[PDB]
Amino acid sequence: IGGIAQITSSLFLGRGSVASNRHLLQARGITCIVNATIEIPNFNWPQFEYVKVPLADMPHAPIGLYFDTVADKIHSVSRKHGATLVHCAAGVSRSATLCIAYLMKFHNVCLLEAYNWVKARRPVIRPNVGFWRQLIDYERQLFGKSTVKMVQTPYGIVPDVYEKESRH
Amino acid sequence: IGGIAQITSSLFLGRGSVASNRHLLQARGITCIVNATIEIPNFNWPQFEYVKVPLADMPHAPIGLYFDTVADKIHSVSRKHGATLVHCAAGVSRSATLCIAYLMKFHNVCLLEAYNWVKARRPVIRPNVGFWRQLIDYERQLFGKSTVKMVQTPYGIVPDVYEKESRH
Amino acid sequence: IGGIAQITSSLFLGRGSVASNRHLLQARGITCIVNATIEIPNFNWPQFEYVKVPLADMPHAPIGLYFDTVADKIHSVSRKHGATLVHCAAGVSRSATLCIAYLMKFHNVCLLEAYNWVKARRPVIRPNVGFWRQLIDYERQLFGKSTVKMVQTPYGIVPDVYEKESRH
Amino acid sequence: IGGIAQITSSLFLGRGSVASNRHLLQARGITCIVNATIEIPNFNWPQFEYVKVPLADMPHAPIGLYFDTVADKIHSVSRKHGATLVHCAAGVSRSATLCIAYLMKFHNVCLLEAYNWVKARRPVIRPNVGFWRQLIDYERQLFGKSTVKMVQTPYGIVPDVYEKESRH
Amino acid sequence: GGIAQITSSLFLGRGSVASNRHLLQARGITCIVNATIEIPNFNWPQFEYVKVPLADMPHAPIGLYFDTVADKIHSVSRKHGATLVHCAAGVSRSATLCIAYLMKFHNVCLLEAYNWVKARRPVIRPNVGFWRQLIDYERQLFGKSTVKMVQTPYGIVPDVYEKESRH
Amino acid sequence: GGIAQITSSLFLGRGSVASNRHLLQARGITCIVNATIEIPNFNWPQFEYVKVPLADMPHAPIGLYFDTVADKIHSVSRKHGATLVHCAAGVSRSATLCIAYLMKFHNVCLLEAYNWVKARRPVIRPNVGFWRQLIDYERQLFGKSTVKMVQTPYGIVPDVYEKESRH
Amino acid sequence: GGIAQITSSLFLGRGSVASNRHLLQARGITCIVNATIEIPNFNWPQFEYVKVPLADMPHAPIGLYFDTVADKIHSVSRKHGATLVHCAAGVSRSATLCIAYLMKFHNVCLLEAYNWVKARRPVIRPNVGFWRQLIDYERQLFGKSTVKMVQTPYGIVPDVYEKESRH
Amino acid sequence: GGIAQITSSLFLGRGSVASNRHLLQARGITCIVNATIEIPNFNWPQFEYVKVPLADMPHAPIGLYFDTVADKIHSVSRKHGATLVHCAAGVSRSATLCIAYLMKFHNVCLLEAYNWVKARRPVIRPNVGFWRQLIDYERQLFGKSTVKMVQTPYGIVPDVYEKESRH
Repeated sequence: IGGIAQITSSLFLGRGSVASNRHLLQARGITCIVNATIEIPNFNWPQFEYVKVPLADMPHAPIGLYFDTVADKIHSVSRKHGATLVHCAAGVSRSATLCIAYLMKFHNVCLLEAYNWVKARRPVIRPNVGFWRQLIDYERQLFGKSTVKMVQTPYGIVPDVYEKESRH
Repeated sequence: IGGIAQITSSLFLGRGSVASNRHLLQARGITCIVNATIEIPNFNWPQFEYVKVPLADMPHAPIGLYFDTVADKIHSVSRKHGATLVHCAAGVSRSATLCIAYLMKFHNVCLLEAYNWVKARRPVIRPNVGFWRQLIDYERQLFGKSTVKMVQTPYGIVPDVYEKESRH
Repeated sequence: IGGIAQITSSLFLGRGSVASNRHLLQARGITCIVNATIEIPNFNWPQFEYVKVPLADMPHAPIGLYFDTVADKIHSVSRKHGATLVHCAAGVSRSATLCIAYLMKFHNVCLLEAYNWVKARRPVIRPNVGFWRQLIDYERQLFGKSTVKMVQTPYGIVPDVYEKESRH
Repeated sequence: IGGIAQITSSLFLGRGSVASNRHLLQARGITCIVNATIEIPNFNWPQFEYVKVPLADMPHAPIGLYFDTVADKIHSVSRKHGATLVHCAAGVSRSATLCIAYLMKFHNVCLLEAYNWVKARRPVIRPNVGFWRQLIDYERQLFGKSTVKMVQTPYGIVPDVYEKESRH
Repeated sequence: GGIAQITSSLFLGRGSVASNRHLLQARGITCIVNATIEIPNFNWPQFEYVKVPLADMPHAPIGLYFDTVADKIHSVSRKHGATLVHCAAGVSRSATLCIAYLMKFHNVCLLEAYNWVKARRPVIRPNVGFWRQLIDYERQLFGKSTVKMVQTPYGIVPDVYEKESRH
Repeated sequence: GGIAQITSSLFLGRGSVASNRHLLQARGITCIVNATIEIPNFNWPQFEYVKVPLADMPHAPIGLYFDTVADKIHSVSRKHGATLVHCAAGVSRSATLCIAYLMKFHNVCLLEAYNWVKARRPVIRPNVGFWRQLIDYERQLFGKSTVKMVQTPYGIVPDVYEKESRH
Repeated sequence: GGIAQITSSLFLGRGSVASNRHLLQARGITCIVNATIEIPNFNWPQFEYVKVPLADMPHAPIGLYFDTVADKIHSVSRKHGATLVHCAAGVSRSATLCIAYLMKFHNVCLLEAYNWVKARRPVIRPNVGFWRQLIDYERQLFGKSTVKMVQTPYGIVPDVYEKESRH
Repeated sequence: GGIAQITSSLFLGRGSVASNRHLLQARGITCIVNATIEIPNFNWPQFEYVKVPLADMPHAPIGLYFDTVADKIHSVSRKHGATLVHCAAGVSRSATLCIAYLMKFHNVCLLEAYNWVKARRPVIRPNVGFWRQLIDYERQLFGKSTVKMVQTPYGIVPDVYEKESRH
């Protein structure tokens, strides 16, 4: 289905549009919805637990303050044998960033691998550059070293992966 | 009901969506609607008095310029035995900020208590960081001291309450 | 009608919503529509001439580059015995700014008077602070002196009129 | 039709609204859709190939990182005897910028000519000032010299073409 | 010159006068506040030195010394001594600390305190960041401000600088 | 060197020449404008001193002194004296005030006033913020500008600096 | 003064003491780290010189020298020599490098390392950018921070400066 | 020291060596490029002086002098003379102009030109803004860059500074 992708057995990433499709989420065994937007209200179906993370998709939004709490929630739900959908509006930046943070913390994968993991399943992902700065700091906190660097290009400072992609 | 919360006997906070539900507001004895958005037009039901506060939810929006005027209006309406709904779009930042300012001015509660008060009723509230700077200044004007400080984290400068929340 | 206000015999200001109401505009003798938004497409009724001014409502949007061209168009239409609607999204910032510039250029009124003129008819107007900087420069170009100053408040730098309003 | 313009035999520029009109695009022989927005989901008709370029219309969005890849795709499609629609939301900034970059790279035209080319067909185009900085750099990379300069006006720094337009 | 008396127990000066023990002893100075990072205390035994190691820059957080320096000048005054607050030019860093002192211990508003120091030492010109910090300190002490930052074509400045430019 | 004549009653210089009374008296100088925070007035009795305590920085609001300094140079000229406007390097602060004077009292546009001072003292190079302020002052005086700020790969500069880089 | 001992093999100082070979030889100094762009190494044969050509500015990337300078002080110590780290004022640049050294080689947290150097040389006052860089280096070494940057009315500063302002 | 030879006709130095005519004449120097605002040309008759009145600051538009200074060094070389490019510290301003010269007239990329000057004068350290400008100039000359600006915990720097911090 358009607008949703499976990342792990207990974690899905999506656009806000899929978040109100009760049947689609039940079909995936989704029990918990993390709404990583300020601007989309929770639909509030009784079937799901809802967690609101009220951030804008902006480089200075302090999304990192939710890295541990959302990652811990995804883990808690999984250990209780449920599954989580982390959604934003576009399924591009806010939700992807939180999924990448979760993969690093609970799947022992570096930031480059965590990006490639999510990107393999949802190729449209594109965390904003501030979110990248925050992910890089979090990676350094977890592993004591970084696998993505911010680099200056003629078009702005971006993670090196974006520069590499621009050259095919 | 989703999208509205009672803060005091004469003050409610909400999303813009509830603002056009005449029956819902009448059921709460609401007589005055403060529309704290630029982008949502007043529905203009004859039953309510309307006050437009045309701000964007942005850290440099000078929301503080409305602290006294909106707080005074809420107080005026209450003393005339009515009730006010302060709404924005998401019910997260603009409206919450104005309600917090009102609680400090007319309920003699410090900024930390005023935040906790609104947060107990509407847990999704999350004033943006600029709004926090402005609330902290207003608190200092009212009480000559502050109960929330802006602190630098790896994810940006935020009020200390957000940093504390990030550690559970 | 909600969302439209008459400023002069040949100039109206509005929200984008009124711009597609053919009957409402015909009732006012409107012959020309200035769409001061990037994000709203022209409805394109055959009855009106359309002018697109594709700006965002942001303090660094260079709205001043349209001061002379839009003001000249309003004047041209008026001298051809028609009338212009200048609309944006909210009828608060972009359209009001262009109307204020027109009043200064073709009605020989200073910036404070031009603001008060539009504000008397549409009290919700609130040009953003960058638009204010640009209006102040344009006023200085026209009259060699200014009647509004940008002042620093605890809540940001704003035109003095906003600070004055905050104290009732 | 409103919201779409032909730039070359194999390249069209549009608003997102036209992008879901299967019949309109088939009528133009469009085989590939480049969706240059984060916020509009691909409609996904089977008849078209879709390419998502998930950028916001903001001066610091690093749109330049897509100059070669989108321009190469337009060229690839054309050489395979198809045609591409590059769309954004408003058909003003993101899509126009990518079309201008393509014209420089594959039609051997300088930046001023490439702008005038697109502007002749879709007069509402108005790339944001950051996009202009990026186009100017790309022009310099391609030709070793520039035909548009950023200039400071009372209303902000803008490409010289915008200043020239403001004086009629 | 390079030295001006501000109160009976407070002098403001340039760095040049700070090491001149005869000049300082003739005014009953017992305490030297060196509001510079770049000038070393001479450390004559007869004076106590307090170093305030700040640059003359708008973001130097000089307001963090308003209470500590004001309190020291006051303490020294009460002990029947006198303080010299000096910087390099006697224009900005030292002037700002003296202004803060006058507000805290002489119960005058910011406008009056600035006018007082300016009358005593006409070259004084706190930098615009120091003015922002003085304005906030005034609001803390009195609950209102008597100088506002205003935008001119040449930058945001305290309104007193705008007024001075037209006279 | 370190001193250049700009008009019959106006000289521009480096700080080094400011204290040389023989040099100044030989040119009939009666007024010294010290456009520095960091150099103290020497205060010879025979000259009147005006201090303009600004740093050579783009955000220093030097434009607040355009009228006051221009008016003083004019007043001194009308009294048959002459003024020296000096800074430290004789490059930026003093050059900017002289340019402003020429526009106000010699009825020349900014381009002409810059070319005039540059011809007299080829090292002059107002900082880019001072240029922004000069441009605004020109627009105030004449209602149009003759120098524009332009973006180059090396920063935003007055177009005269861009032109100079290609010749 | 202008020189303070930090450990048995590490001294911190002002530029003034750097060229005084008798003073340095009396402390067994064999290595001079000149943490300034603006002071030239004197180059007496008997000392090895390392230049760290940074300004005392918040965006100077002094953290790029934390490991290299810390490692050199350690190497010199292990060879039974001693190092002088000097800047101009002995306040910010040199203090910051010494603090970084103490964290890396003396296994103390940032708060303790700052308190240590401050106890030895009370005038020390790293600039706020250097503090940001020290905080990040602390987090790299220990996985937690013991000093936080906090907003005050006078600017964002390390919490230790806020605490000092109230005592 | 304070002087280093870069090519047969180009020397780089500190301000201190600029006035030493014997030192300069011994190297066949006929042209002095003074890349400072703050040091006055000594103006010995035997040398031609070119002043480049820039501060050592990241936003100083030094790139506007890349072609003019490179061309002058080349012209002087072709006339069988030699040029000294000096600043104050011989670290940043003069180093940057020399690097630009090597790219334009010695057909080496930015990495090679930096390595060349650094080998000759190990203290060199262009400021980060000068690096941005050098990178753009390299791209203009060659159509590709060999040094990239990269974010470290201590700021955005040329990758060569990041590499140096780990060795």
